[PDB]
Amino acid sequence: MDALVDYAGPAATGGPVARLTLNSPHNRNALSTALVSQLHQGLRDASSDPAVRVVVLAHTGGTFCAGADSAYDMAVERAREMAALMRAIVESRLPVIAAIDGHVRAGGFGLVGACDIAVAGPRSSFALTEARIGVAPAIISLTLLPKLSARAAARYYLTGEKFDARRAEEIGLITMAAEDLDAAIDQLVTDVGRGSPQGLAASKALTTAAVLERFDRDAERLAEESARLFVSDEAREGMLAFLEKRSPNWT
Amino acid sequence: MDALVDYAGPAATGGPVARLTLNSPHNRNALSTALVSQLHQGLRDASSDPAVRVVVLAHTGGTFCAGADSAYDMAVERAREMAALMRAIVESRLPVIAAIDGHVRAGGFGLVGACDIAVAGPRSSFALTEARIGVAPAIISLTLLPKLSARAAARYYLTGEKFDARRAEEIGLITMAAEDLDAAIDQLVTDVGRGSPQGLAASKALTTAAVLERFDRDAERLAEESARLFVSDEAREGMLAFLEKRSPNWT
Amino acid sequence: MDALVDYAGPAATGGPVARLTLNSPHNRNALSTALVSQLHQGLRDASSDPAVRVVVLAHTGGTFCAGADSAYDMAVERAREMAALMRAIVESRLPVIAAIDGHVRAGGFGLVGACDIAVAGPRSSFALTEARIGVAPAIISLTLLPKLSARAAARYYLTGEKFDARRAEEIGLITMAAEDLDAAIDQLVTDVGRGSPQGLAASKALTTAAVLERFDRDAERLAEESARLFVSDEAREGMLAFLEKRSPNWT
Repeated sequence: MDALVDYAGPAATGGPVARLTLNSPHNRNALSTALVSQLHQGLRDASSDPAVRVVVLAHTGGTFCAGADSAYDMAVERAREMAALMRAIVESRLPVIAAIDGHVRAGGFGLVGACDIAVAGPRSSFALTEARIGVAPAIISLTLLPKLSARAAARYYLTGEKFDARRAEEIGLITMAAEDLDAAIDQLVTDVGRGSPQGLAASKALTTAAVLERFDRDAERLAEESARLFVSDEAREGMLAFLEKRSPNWT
Repeated sequence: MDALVDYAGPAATGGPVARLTLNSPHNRNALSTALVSQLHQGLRDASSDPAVRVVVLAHTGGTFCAGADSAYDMAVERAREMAALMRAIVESRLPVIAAIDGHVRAGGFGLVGACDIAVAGPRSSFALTEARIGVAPAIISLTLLPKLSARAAARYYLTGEKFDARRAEEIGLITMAAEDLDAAIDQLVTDVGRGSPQGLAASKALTTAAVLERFDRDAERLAEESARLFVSDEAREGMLAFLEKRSPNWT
Repeated sequence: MDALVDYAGPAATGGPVARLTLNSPHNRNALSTALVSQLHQGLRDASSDPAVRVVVLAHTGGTFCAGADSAYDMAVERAREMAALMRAIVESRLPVIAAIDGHVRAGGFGLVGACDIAVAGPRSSFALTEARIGVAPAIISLTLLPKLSARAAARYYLTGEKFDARRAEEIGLITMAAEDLDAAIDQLVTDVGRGSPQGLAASKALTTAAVLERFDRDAERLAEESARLFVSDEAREGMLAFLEKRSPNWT
């Protein structure tokens, strides 16, 4: 297996499928510049092969993805880079299926939201704790707000509560909870692979049109907001309190 | 009972209700030119009678509706005709309730989506197999995408899986699953009939405004897409493989 | 406790929370001019105090709120006043949580819809009987249509059926049903209060942007519709039939 993203095509998978595996154990599969570039190239390699009709986005280790790896300039570019990665997944001719069995935090939510189908197993957990450190889930709203129920987005954005796979299915964050992740993915890949390349591309595009319109309207405004919050006084205190394990001064 | 659509008014139903029954057994209640014209006239006859406050859309046989009955010109007009029928149901002063106890495929989904309320019994089944024959659910998206959960539309458009009445209720395709269809319809008709003609028309229009805006933006573009897919190379192979019972060449 | 709205701040609540209690027992907590003015002032007093990070909207008695307390001019202004109260809740820097254990009717639905989070206990009931008296749920659509499932809005607007807390959670009208209301509110207030003032305000605004756009487009048109229906012939007969306990003449 390669690092930081491994590619396995039809000759290794035994089907009309490419598997892209996140494999960066040193930082719990964080969204570094190198990992992001390697995901763009992997998606391109899959689309270029006429034998591929579907992609699986998988991971090694106990965490699926825990988020990001003057200060204003670096923060605004990090946000734009997250939007461009999500947009590449949404624009693809190929259906993309997430295979989750581990923790999901921060920017990781944006990957889960961008996939067409998502399945999670019994080790999985989810929490939106942005407000507790002085910020907000701005950029990831591009794929979360079209898919979560209204009442669930408002609850979990404001409470920061941790929840499981069953709750994630109920609210629209994932497609299905499964005790046997491998068996569920194998069945979904079999059924999607029955579709023609033209039929799958056109059927996907019907479901993504409204999502791409939201990116056109809101991506730049949300990137600027993300950066303003990152360099603020309350964000500095929030992160400092976390690293020292004390409570923040507003409490 | 008349063919291809039967009309029963208040003097036969014993209430402030008209029943329109699909009755074309030779082709499993397919959407022929004649059946479509007779549904338009039935909806007009119901609205014209001041004693009618609600319509039930019912069927004979084991199938509710299984879809459609140079080649480009015929295909584009078939798609526009489907949009106009759905739009007539959505624009009516009258609440329209579907009574389903049988199979639903292709264009049949568009009728179910257009109704204000829908109930399905224990013989019912649903499957979106468009991609498996080289096409997409384009025109029917006008009423499916405003009502299905986001995760469910993406799953079932891409997998082609068959599902039951209970699953259809969970995802927003129908209002309720019922073991006794006749008892559930009788109760719903009693409760809707308590409303005044003006109150029911204004209450319905609040819920249909966003749907009619989508028709204004997207109906023509979707009709042109439907026709392009119908006359394509992959669509020809898809239908030929089905009729011979062999697998299509992309597998 | 004060009438018609009581205010309790951090020194009385023992936390970073203000409680606003509806306390107008003579008319079952109806939306009078005085009660509405006192709610605006209470929301302002909470936002002005830097120690407050969340608001609870509570009630005395067995009813949460049962709705409204020449004729055209009075009706159009009543509708605009309802929209402005809902908009004040939606625009606030503070998360607002409803605590319901009683009946909800008419304009009361608009308060429940405007809150960010809503919890209801075992005495609660809900019914949209507008069509039965010749009118429609026009103004309250501003907060109900963004949060209810499509199939549920269409069903309950047209049937007038009564339903409970469990059903209200299923359809998106509330966040959660609870047997012990006080215990559930205490836990939610604890978790929200962990967030910073800036983080909570920015996280809320992401979820309210689409709602405020709907107010901009539709509030005035909906206020004019409300007033036209109020002074109509069918509305006069509907209310007269109710007060005499007879059936209306359209049945």
